[PDB]
Amino acid sequence: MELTPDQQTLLHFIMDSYNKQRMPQEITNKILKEAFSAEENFLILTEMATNHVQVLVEFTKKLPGFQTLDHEDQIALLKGSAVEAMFLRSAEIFNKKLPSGHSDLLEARIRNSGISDEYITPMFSFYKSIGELKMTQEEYALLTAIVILSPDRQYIKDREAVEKLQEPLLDVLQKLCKIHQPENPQHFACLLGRLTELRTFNHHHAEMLMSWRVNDHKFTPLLCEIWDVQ
Amino acid sequence: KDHQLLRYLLDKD
Ligand SMILES: O=C(O)c1ccc(NC(=O)[C@H](C2CCCCC2)n2c(-c3ccc(Cl)cc3)nc3cc(F)c(F)cc32)c(F)c1
Repeated sequence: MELTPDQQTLLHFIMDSYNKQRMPQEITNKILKEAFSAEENFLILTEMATNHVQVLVEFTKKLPGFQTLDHEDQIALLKGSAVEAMFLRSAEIFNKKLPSGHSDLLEARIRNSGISDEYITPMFSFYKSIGELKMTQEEYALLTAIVILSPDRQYIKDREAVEKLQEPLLDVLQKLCKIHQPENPQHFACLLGRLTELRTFNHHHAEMLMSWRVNDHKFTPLLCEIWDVQ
Repeated sequence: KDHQLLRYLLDKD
């Protein structure tokens, strides 16, 4: 029931790789510091989102077995998860404990960042649904890896190969859940339940960037490739 | 091609 030695090695390795990410405080200190125009915020979004993809590619290449997968399946997994991984990381940063009234301010800042009204509620409803589960850093790290190695994506040719890589991560995560929350025997299942709501953010990701309240929507070549914009 | 940059980041190193 307790993490095996193989599971403890897997977990610590996923944690190290996950830890190579931009410090949350860097992101929130800036948003809180002062109010920016919808234009300055659109630019902050594109630079953060370009850096997020670059780090995600490095995190993914380190996942045990990912490099043994067919090359075309490797691109399909990365392309299929990149936007979901971005919102999951945004949800993590959003629910990090801040000084009194700071998350209120962070929330007011994001609300008036330039994003369209139609996307506000679903986004904050998702970030809130995430904050309700009170996830640990190990849970965020494992859930990101599970999101990336989803064998039920589109354009995946060899699904059973992906399943084989995702299963040990699900098993470690399940054990952590049955420890971090013995009183919530539904914790593992709700974490998996959130993954379904996250897929809904895929439906309109391109439109979320396009409807931002700016006169022009300039993106980087890499973002154009990942999000489905030009 | 279609995911030229993504293919590069994955195939470098
Ligand atoms: O690499 C990383 O570790 C990383 C972390 C966070 C982000 N995300 C962002 O920068 C944007 C800002 C970007 C500047 C404007 C405010 C939102 N962001 C979004 C959002 C809103 C809309 C869309 Cl379409 C995507 C994301 N939700 C947020 C909730 C927050 F608590 C927060 F702090 C930032 C948040 C990221 F890109 C990368």
